[PDB]
Amino acid sequence: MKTGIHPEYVDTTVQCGCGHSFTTRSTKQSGTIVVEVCSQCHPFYTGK
Amino acid sequence: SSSRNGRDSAAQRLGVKRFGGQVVKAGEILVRQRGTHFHPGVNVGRGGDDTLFALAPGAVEFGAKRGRKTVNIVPVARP
Amino acid sequence: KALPRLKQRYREEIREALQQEFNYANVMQIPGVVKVVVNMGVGDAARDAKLINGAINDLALITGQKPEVRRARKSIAQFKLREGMPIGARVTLRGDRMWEFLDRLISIALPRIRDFRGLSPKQFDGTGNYTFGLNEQSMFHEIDVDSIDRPRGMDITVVTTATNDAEGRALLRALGFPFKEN
Amino acid sequence: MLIPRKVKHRKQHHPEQRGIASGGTSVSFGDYGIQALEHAYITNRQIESARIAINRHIKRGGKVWINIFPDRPLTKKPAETRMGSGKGSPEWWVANVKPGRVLFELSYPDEKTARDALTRAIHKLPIKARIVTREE
Amino acid sequence: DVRPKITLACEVCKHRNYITKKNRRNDPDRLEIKKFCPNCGTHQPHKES
RNA sequence: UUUCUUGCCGGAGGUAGAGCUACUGGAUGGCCGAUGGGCCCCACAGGGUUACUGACGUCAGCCAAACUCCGAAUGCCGGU
RNA sequence: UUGCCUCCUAAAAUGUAACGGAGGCGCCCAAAGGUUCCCUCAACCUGGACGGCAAUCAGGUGUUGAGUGUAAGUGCACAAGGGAGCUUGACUGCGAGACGGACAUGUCGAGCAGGGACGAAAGUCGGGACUAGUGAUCCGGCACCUCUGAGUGGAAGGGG
Ligand SMILES: [Mg+2]
Ligand SMILES: [Mg+2]
Ligand SMILES: [Mg+2]
Ligand SMILES: [Mg+2]
Ligand SMILES: [Mg+2]
Ligand SMILES: [Mg+2]
Ligand SMILES: [Mg+2]
Ligand SMILES: [Mg+2]
Ligand SMILES: [Mg+2]
Ligand SMILES: [Mg+2]
Ligand SMILES: [Mg+2]
Ligand SMILES: [Mg+2]
Ligand SMILES: [Mg+2]
Ligand SMILES: [Mg+2]
Ligand SMILES: [Mg+2]
Ligand SMILES: [Mg+2]
Ligand SMILES: [Mg+2]
Ligand SMILES: [Mg+2]
Ligand SMILES: [Mg+2]
Ligand SMILES: [Mg+2]
Ligand SMILES: [Mg+2]
Ligand SMILES: [Mg+2]
Ligand SMILES: [Mg+2]
Ligand SMILES: [Mg+2]
Ligand SMILES: [Mg+2]
Ligand SMILES: [Mg+2]
Ligand SMILES: [Mg+2]
Ligand SMILES: [Mg+2]
Ligand SMILES: [Mg+2]
Ligand SMILES: [Mg+2]
Ligand SMILES: [Mg+2]
Ligand SMILES: [Zn+2]
Ligand SMILES: [Zn+2]
Repeated sequence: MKTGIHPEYVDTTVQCGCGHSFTTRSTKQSGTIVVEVCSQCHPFYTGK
Repeated sequence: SSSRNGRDSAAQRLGVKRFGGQVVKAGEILVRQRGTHFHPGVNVGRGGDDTLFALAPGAVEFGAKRGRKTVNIVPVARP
Repeated sequence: KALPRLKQRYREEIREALQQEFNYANVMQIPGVVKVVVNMGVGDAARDAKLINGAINDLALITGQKPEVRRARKSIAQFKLREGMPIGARVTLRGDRMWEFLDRLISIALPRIRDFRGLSPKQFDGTGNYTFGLNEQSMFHEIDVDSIDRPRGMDITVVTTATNDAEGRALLRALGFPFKEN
Repeated sequence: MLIPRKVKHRKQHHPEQRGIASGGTSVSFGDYGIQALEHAYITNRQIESARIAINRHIKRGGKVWINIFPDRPLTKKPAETRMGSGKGSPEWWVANVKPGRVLFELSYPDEKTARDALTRAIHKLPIKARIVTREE
Repeated sequence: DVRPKITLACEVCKHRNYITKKNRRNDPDRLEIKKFCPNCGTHQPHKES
């Protein structure tokens, strides 16, 4: 874990379009994402 | 009608200079060589051109130490 | 006081799953995932040395760590490639950055595939070290679309303690990896 | 002609031509063979002539094994020239033969024709040889 | 020459103590290194003449 | 007597010989069989058939002043 | 062709000739020098978008077949091979004892002191894995020195 050379990394809140809530961490300076196709949206993931 | 070769260099007189059981002074050089064909042993040092010399007075004796031919100087007893 | 969630679910249910359906004498023989390696093998940078910059930037934003620049340790006449030329960039992820990156990929980025049809189950190197590629860096939402300059594929490797593809595949499925069903 | 594709050194010393053949003294490929009795330099000219002789005599079906190879070059300095000015250019090829070495080996159904083809070959060689059978 | 002979002189006494070689194509500027000065008695910088 | 000879003891070698599946090269005949060759159904997918050429490998017999996994006799250095 | 270096001839110490058989040299590197620490290649199989045996990634097999500035030989995996940090010992005063030797050349060297570099310390360091990359004396140039200075003081000139 170096001093400051790595890109900024903070906890982030990810909300799905179909209503799933992901509690994660990313390099997003905002820390907030909403996604319309997720693990419960794709026809291949949930068979729909 | 001419040979494109015919050159050679001087012989460097390499080889073992003191053999086993031979009493030497401290500092005598004992074997002249190119690589490390004989590795420095106990109380024997190695020179810049890989020349083995004696770091103490005694008798020369060769050995093998983990698959390496080595040269050692053995302290003869003082009369 | 805080842990990644997917590692939590792993320990909670996948460990018992792997134990009870693979039946190890030692509870420590229950396998698991060890590391992931993302490699952008750029290679064509033998002329454009400036493309590796976008390579390392986008890979850093997705992975959260700054790649080591991988040079070329051979001299070859064809590709205009000399020794010591930056050719690729790699990051290894272990631990919390490990699990969080796996989240960002499989729950987010891997859904973002256009024309997705799964990932082949025969993609193991004999012992369960699963390695797959792709050809577009625009399935990662960490990067905006127009902000890209060239279409680039990553190189995603998951290295696990499988003894063979059975442990590797059982693990990857148990972790929630949408394979191709052959 | 039997010529090596390349030799590491193209001007060697004359092969030492003393002793008894230690390696290669048994008949192993075919059933009859020609087995040497004198030291010599069997050039590829001799080998080719002998092989063609065997093939002409048997002429039907049977295997001829030339288990010696001419791969040692003898040089010769150009004519009318004095001594000196270095070694010549290699211009013939040789197998070094000791007394004991099976030179040619033959596999063929009958006996007398095989023996006659082998002696037809022997007549083309610069040495004394003898026909040796697959058994002690 | 591309690897000419050069001399090194102590700054604090201006005595030329060492002569060496260096590549002018690779070291265009004067070479300076901390060498030993026999009359200054200690290690001093030495600069190309 | 330091010289020399003979016996014994302590040494370092890479020659003769030999060996090579121990290296570098040469090199004989088999064996399986590729990749790359041709064809069928017919696609340049895929599959098999065929003097295919036949990588690699492997069986057996060999070769070398500038080869060596090995390896003397003599000579040489020292001691006694 | 003529000096130097490496190998074979060269007959297991050293040395050994020919218009005998093969090649190199007349450099290069302020790091490719010093020290401290860390690492192990080449090739092969398997899995991967460009990417094809081949480029970078991952797993395995892999004790030396890779590499060592540069010919060849002897070496080196304990690494002398790959990587990073600091740094100038690519030192000054010397040198017991030796190898080689017609002579003149040449070559190795522990150890002492000064002043340093690296290292916690032990210690190592008087260029480079080693053996080529060089030219005697005369004569002259230059910088420094506490020497000399043709009656004396300087100077010129000589000397180290
Ligand atoms: Mg020589
Ligand atoms: Mg040295
Ligand atoms: Mg002989
Ligand atoms: Mg025999
Ligand atoms: Mg033999
Ligand atoms: Mg006859
Ligand atoms: Mg520089
Ligand atoms: Mg005696
Ligand atoms: Mg004896
Ligand atoms: Mg012996
Ligand atoms: Mg030899
Ligand atoms: Mg022999
Ligand atoms: Mg050869
Ligand atoms: Mg020999
Ligand atoms: Mg000799
Ligand atoms: Mg001899
Ligand atoms: Mg002579
Ligand atoms: Mg020349
Ligand atoms: Mg070095
Ligand atoms: Mg250094
Ligand atoms: Mg590997
Ligand atoms: Mg090193
Ligand atoms: Mg110097
Ligand atoms: Mg002296
Ligand atoms: Mg000191
Ligand atoms: Mg010293
Ligand atoms: Mg030196
Ligand atoms: Mg004169
Ligand atoms: Mg006067
Ligand atoms: Mg006066
Ligand atoms: Mg004056
Ligand atoms: Zn969704
Ligand atoms: Zn000074």
